[PDB]
Amino acid sequence: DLPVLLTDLKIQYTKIFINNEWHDSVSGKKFPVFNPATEEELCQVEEGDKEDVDKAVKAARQAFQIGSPWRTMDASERGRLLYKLADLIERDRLLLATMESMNGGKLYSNAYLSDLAGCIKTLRYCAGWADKIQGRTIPIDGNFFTYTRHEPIGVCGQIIPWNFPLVMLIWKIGPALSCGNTVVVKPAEQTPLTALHVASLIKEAGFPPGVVNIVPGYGPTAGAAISSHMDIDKVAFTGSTEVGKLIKEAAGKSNLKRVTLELGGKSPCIVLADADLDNAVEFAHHGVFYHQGQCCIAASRIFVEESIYDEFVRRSVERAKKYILGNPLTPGVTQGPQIDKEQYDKILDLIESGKKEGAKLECGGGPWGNKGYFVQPTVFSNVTDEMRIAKEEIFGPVQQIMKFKSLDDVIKRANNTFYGLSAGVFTKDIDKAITISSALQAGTVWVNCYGVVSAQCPFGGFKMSGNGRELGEYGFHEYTEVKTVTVKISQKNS
Amino acid sequence: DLPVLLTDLKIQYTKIFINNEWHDSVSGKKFPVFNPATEEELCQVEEGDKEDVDKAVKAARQAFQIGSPWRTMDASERGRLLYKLADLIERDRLLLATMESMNGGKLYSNAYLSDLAGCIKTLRYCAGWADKIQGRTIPIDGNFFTYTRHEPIGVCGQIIPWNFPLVMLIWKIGPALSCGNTVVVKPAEQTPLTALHVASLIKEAGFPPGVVNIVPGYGPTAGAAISSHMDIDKVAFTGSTEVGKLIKEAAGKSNLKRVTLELGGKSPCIVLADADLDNAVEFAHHGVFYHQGQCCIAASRIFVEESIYDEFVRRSVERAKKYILGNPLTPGVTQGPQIDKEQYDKILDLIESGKKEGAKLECGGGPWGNKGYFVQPTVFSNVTDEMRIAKEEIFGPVQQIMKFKSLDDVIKRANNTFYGLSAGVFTKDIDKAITISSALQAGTVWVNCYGVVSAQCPFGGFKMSGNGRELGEYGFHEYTEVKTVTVKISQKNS
Amino acid sequence: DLPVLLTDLKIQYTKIFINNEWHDSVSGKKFPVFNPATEEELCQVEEGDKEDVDKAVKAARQAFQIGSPWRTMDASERGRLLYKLADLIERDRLLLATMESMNGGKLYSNAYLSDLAGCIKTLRYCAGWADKIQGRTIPIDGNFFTYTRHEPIGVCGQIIPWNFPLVMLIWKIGPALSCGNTVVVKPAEQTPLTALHVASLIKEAGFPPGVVNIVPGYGPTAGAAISSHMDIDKVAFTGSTEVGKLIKEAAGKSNLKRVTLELGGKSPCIVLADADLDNAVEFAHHGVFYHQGQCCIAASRIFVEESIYDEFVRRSVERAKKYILGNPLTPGVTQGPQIDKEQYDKILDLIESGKKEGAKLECGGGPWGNKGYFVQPTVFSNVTDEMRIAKEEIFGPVQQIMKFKSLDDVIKRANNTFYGLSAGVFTKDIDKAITISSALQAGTVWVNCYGVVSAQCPFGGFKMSGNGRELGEYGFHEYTEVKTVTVKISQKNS
Amino acid sequence: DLPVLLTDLKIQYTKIFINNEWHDSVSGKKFPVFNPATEEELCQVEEGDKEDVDKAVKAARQAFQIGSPWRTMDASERGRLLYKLADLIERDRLLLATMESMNGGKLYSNAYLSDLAGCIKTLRYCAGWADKIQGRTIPIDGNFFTYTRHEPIGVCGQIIPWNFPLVMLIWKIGPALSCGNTVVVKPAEQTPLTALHVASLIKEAGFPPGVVNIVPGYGPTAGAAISSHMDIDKVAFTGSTEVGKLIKEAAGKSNLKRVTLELGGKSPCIVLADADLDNAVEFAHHGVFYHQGQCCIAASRIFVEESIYDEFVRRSVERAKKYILGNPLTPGVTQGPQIDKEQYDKILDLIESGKKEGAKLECGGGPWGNKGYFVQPTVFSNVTDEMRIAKEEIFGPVQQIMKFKSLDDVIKRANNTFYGLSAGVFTKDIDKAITISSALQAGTVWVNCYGVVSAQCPFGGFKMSGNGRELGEYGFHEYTEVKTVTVKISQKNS
Ligand SMILES: CC(C)CCn1c(CN2CCN(C(=O)c3ccco3)CC2)nc2c1c(=O)n(C)c(=O)n2C
Ligand SMILES: CC(C)CCn1c(CN2CCN(C(=O)c3ccco3)CC2)nc2c1c(=O)n(C)c(=O)n2C
Ligand SMILES: [Cl-]
Ligand SMILES: [Cl-]
Ligand SMILES: [Cl-]
Ligand SMILES: [Cl-]
Ligand SMILES: [Yb+3]
Ligand SMILES: [Yb+3]
Ligand SMILES: [Yb+3]
Ligand SMILES: [Yb+3]
Repeated sequence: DLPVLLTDLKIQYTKIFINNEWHDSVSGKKFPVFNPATEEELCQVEEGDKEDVDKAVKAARQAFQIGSPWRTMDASERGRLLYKLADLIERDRLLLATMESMNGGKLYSNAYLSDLAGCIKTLRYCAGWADKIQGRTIPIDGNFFTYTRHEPIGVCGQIIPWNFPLVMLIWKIGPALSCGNTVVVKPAEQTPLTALHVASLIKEAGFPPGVVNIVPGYGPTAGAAISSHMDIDKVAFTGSTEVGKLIKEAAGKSNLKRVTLELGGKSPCIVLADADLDNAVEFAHHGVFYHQGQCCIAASRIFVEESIYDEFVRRSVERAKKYILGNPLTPGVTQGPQIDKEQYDKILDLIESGKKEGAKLECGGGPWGNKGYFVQPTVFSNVTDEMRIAKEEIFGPVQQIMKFKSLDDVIKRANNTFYGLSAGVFTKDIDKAITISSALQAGTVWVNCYGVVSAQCPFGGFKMSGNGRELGEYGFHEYTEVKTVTVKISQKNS
Repeated sequence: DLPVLLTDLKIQYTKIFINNEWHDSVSGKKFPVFNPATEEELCQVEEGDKEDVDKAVKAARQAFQIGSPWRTMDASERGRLLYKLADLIERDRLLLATMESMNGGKLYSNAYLSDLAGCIKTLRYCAGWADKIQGRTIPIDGNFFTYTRHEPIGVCGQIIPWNFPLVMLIWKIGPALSCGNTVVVKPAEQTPLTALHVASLIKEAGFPPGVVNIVPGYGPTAGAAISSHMDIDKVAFTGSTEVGKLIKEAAGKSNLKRVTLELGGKSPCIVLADADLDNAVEFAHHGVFYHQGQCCIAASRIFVEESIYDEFVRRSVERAKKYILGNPLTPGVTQGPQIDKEQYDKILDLIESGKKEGAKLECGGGPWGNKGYFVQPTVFSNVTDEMRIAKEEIFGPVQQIMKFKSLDDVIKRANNTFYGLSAGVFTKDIDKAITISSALQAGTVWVNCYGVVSAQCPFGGFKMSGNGRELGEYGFHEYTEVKTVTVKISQKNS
Repeated sequence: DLPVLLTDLKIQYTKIFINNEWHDSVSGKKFPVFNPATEEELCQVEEGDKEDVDKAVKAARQAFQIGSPWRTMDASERGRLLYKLADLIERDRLLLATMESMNGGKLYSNAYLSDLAGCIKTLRYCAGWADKIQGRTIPIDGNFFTYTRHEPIGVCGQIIPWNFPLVMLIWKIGPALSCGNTVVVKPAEQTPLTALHVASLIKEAGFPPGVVNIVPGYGPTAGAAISSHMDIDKVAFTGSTEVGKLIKEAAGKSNLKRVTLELGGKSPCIVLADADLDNAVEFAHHGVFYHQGQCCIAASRIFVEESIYDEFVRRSVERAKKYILGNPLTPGVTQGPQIDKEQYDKILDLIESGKKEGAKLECGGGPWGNKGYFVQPTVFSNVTDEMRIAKEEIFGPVQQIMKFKSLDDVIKRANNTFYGLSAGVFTKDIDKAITISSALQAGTVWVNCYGVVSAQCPFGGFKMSGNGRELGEYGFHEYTEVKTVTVKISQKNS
Repeated sequence: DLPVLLTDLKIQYTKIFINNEWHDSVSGKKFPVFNPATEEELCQVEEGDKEDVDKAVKAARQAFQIGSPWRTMDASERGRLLYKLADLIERDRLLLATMESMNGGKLYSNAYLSDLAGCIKTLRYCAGWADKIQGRTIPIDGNFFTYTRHEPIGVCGQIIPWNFPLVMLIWKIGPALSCGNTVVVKPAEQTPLTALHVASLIKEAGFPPGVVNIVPGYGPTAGAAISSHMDIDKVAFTGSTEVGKLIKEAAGKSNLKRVTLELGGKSPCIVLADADLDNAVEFAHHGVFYHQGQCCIAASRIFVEESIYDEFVRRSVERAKKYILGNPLTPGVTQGPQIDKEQYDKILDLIESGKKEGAKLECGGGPWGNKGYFVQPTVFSNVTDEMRIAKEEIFGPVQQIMKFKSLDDVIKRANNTFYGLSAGVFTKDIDKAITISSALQAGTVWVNCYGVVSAQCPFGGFKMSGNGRELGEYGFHEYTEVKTVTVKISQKNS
């Protein structure tokens, strides 16, 4: 069931959110927000800069002080606030999904049925952890009582990408708040709108002021201010590996703040000859084409065993030729635009390298339409490992299909990348499923599926695809700081 | 009981250790190793550089390959090798403690009774974790079987300080090996000798070649090579906050390798009027003067409530006037030298600032002897928060004593530092013990004691005193990399 | 704020609840339910027997079958159903608290502000665990992949006491359902009504049929049927140690079903001379008099150091003389009736032993009123360890106060009982707080408080006060069954 | 490599072991110990009774008192003692394996290579847990500091079976001692000798007196004394389900002591048509015939899909016809005797039911030899579910092979038993491996293997095959007792 909003969307929240109030930029400057399907301006939003980040950090620091409402409230009450926030997002599901679709160029069916469902489910999952974050009592040598506190770290700077604005906002704030941190959030310059609406709901849910602060603005200004700030305890960032490197450097040069990064991928799939072929084709297809290819985990290198390679390519091409391009709000449309010009240019440049370096173009290969940042869904076969399209994250609707004969060799090829976010293995062989998944240098490995992500599972990269994990039990670790307390006693007993 | 070595120590192991063999430097260069008590040369050791680090990383990468002996052996067998290594260190306890004392300027009683005991106990603790590192099975949404593997990360670069060469070597290699990593270790240029002897014992214990590689050499050459290497997965470093910042930057600029840091401190103690005064004096004393003040956790700011301040200072000064300076090998000697000239100069410069900025010198305040890097044990009272001796890590035998009247204010003062490694609270009040320890921004808080460190407890800094934790259950986390494996199934059941 | 119900309570749900429908007893028999404040009949309820338990177990077995809705639904959806049930209980808070007060003789303020709040909070806590119950992946010796599943056990028989009917219903069903079990619940014969209303809400919330089945009836018939049933996997029981012994025997003689028991106490407090005296008096007072003394954790032996004993007794007696006895529904009334005649008789018999064995009666000592099972709040001083009132659980408003001079001796006296549910320690001494609490043989030890119970903490007895723990992370263990799965693989890697 | 003892075994330790000394029985009575291969008397051992169990419990209670050496020593030192004990068992490996083989009728190769290796490995595993048993710090509602202690339970009665005397002794004492309990051990009347030798090694290793006490004697006397004792906190028992029921009853009737049970099985294997047939035959074969069938996990019902059934039976019969019966000490002998006359009679009676109820005898079916309790290895095909040999644990070298066509039906048949210890699934289908193993009601499920048991994995039964788990992380839970300590504080902070 796909219900829709019955009135035109009106944009209300366009200002900086600090201490549960709306602020103009210190500059007085604003910046435009565009719709990528029409190239039209949707509205202007206050442009946050270093001066505004400083106000937000001061607010978050004050909300984190010992004795404050956020520090002293029961853990179970932090959980309650998060479950309330999920209920409010559920209440505003139609408007949020519309806004997400309109600002982000995201298919409305996916926005409503997947992104919003995921936001709500993830918030509810995180809410359940709040009063279940525990330290330890430890049988130390000598006559001492030793325990640990898993405290919140403090003020967390969180830089959110444009590809999944609402989902990634919640993946960041859910665990951070559950653990008792305060946050300064910088949504993507392309997509600040849904975050600002969520801020209105944070205020409505009853979070104490300064617990969540949202500063829309640009990467090289507001993002750099966050990453270099002397009083931000931790920075979380999702986006390009290139910017990830700058964040990690700036944290080092400033105040040695903790850093977690979810970055690019060039994720491989390995399709063995014994695989359920149709299942592999469909998952690998969705794996690379989901959200116009604008996913870190895009299955952007598909290695298929020689004997089923031709059949795999044929079936893949026929699936890729079935899309309907257009405005992501219109029912039945199955491919929206890319987010902006830079991304659009990068994709087209990479598609040209595939042609020029001698990959076989099966379909697509150019732009589409008179308006919007649309790229035809593109398939390349006979791709080799040295090609630009085999090495660089495209972040567009561009599928690479390669052949292999040797399993030893294809695992090396799969692993022969600085990336390491995810991988897929398609086989009916139990031993191969376990041994291949163990040998792949990737944070998540799917077996006979692809792109299955849930709140209960930790998610993150090996190698240059990231540092740390988000979600699951393990993800909550990087939002706590462990303190050991050791007390002298006259005599200990087991 | 303090037994001693019956024959003069002969130095045997002076070369680079790669793939369980001894190598000359690619350069052919060597560097001198000095005794800090005599200023005499002990021997020459092969100088490792980028070229030699590259050989060690290649060896560690090869030992980490899927299907290798170190990857395929039972976890319990990794544990067995570590327990064997502890037995061998126990066997060579007299020679190791002598070597440590002679190279490191460390009191032999402490070297033998504390450092060596700690090495052996920590190795045994780590050995027990090897087959107890477990992932999870997770009740993910949808029809899937999801589990996690807590894999080793891979090749870990480990840069060891000069203050506790053997203890810190084991704090690094114990957990890394227990978890199944391979290591490239760079001992301090001042103190490579005990590490090279341990390398001989790693070979004897039966570790596969390339699992542990030890490259003596300099920070700006070998250390920088490690931190900037494109095929090192993780770097662990203990030392100055200043160098810590360079490590974190270089990791960012190179390959986004994981980084854990244990850095400086300016650790405070808070002594309430109701404290057991003698107990507080003794622990705070040892807290700052241990190993000639060359401890990250030095209790280098002691805040004492006004009404007991004078009595605290008097009792502290009388304890500090009881040392016997000399060669750390001679029985009854209770203070050895500082490690080298740079450290010696820094300490003397800081002692001069205390005098010039108007702190009250109670005892000490200058050098001692005609040879060696000896500093008189020094006490300053009436220290204020703006003084250099109150802000900068001295890393020398220099005690600062300050007064307070307000508990609110003194916690702010205690926390008013970029450091955050440890703290001490001395009180008989249950509520104060719990509330003060919660409010202090420090990784370890001791109550009615100080400097109590054990293998069972996680250890590390808040703020610029470090990133991550070592030892305990929690410390083992930063030597694993979590992989999620998600398998499509027809139907799941709880 | 104490809001109240605006219309007279009408009783609606009086039948057996199996497969989400209302059933008459197979017998056609019914039994009366009384109000203990008036001795008046409130209604008749269907009397369940072995024949009816058999129907409920068949329903629970069927709902637990592989492939069923309850087995196949997402863990997060079990959580959702539990959070929905808490919302519904919150919606019906006024009627449930009134019903609880009227049927259970429980003060309405406590029923509304404590019991109902606790039900809702505990359900919400349990809901959060549902998708966080995880097994392990284990580095077994040899070439195998080994993981564990923490499965639900299956059909759980749950026998609920009359003292906290709603709270204990939720303490039982919350964790059992969160873990994925199905349940057959036998509320106390005295207090079936609130459970049957909750059953109506389980149906409304959308739980699949047969997941929760509620069979009102008698202990020796329905309770014995549960404990002896050949197809019930686990029995949970809270009540007398005497009946606890019969349950454990019957489980042994039948099908070796798992057993957890929360039984009686004779919980001691130790009040040191340095204690905050007023704080100790108030907590020890509420500790023994809460809900007319009808709490397993009643602080029924208070040991006070000689020098403050007289002052403690005086202050205790003055607090005990301030109650207003009456109908628990009338505002300002501060003591309701005992639950029934058997309990009333037992209490009066025990009070008579105190007088006859030579305890000093400070106040109370007899019945009150012309209707209802009221006992005057009673205090005895100079109680000695051999007295019946010092050995037997009274389960009434009867406080015992004893003196001690030796701490060694008083810990022995405190521990010298077959019971072991809880204990209290009142002192300002950190060392004493830690060492005494370690030495006491009791499941929960309170320091400078008493009777503090929360969903986040495991709760249960040492010795004959119980087997197992409820609530907290640890309590969820006894509602799972661990299955190890070990898979042969060609080669394992760490 | 199978080394052997170079001198005849002399029996030395034949007395009751209490407080690290050797005691005669209070009665002065002794009982004979026989060799099952020759039926000859090996020696006489002191017969312990209730009077002797009382002495052992008093010793264990005293060793468990607060302030005792076992309670106050560092957890790491409990670990050290256990690793020392493993080294001593390793030192005495030849004599222990010989003694085990001679007393227990166990093949010497297995005794030496499996049983002794398993004892040593399990002890070492347990030693590693000692200082890694941790409680929690918990974010309770309200202004409180709450932590838990995972204390030892206290005096644990441990009743050891005759089939794996040394392995099961260590499976019991390893975890119990690691957790800090004291034990009263009752080895099997048939096989007390290896336990008494281990007791000599417990004394030599330096365990404090009263920590381990060993009382040889009979089940209905010494075993019943243990199970009914008013001051034993916990009883662990491995043996028949029948006696398991008596233990659980007696615990209920006496002092509600905690009970863990590992009991019989009638463990099924399911062999799908797509299985590696030879691998399935070999594992199922060893699965049922290991140690003369005297294993709780015996694969005593093998269900094979119709199309491969005949081939499975043929290959099974040819493997079963290859044994060499004789004295378990002679090299090349591959089947020893059954333990005693009762077991021998039960096996022969059951083999007769198979013949008489119409199972097809493929080989064996009678006794062997002029001395010893030898049974010919026996195979029955065309077994049906109602046959005695399909329902009753034989505990002898008797293999049952059944056919199936329907997977739904065979899972029901597999589960249609009151037992539930283990199961095996043989298939090449990933989905079937996961779904079948989830659906089987068994504590351990092997996939493409059988009988793989390791220290790292929890082990125990569903249903009437047991209560609780041994070994792994999870097994350590049933040797601790959780105490919650909740401390009033002025203000809590996260
Ligand atoms: C990691 C991101 C980039 C994943 C974006 N994405 C999604 C939709 N997601 C967003 C919402 N998210 C949740 O928060 C959640 C919590 C509980 C259940 O879901 C689930 C994943 N579906 C996908 C993909 C995808 O990136 N690829 C490649 C695919 O193939 N499919 C099918
Ligand atoms: C953190 C380092 C710099 C601590 C160096 N240090 C030591 C001796 N240590 C080295 C060996 N170490 C262990 O590995 C261990 C494992 C199990 C038991 O001990 C224990 C701590 N004792 C100290 C101090 C110290 O730095 N300060 C300030 C003190 O006051 N005391 C008493
Ligand atoms: Cl911890
Ligand atoms: Cl995990
Ligand atoms: Cl487990
Ligand atoms: Cl716990
Ligand atoms: Yb254009
Ligand atoms: Yb000099
Ligand atoms: Yb009456
Ligand atoms: Yb015979």
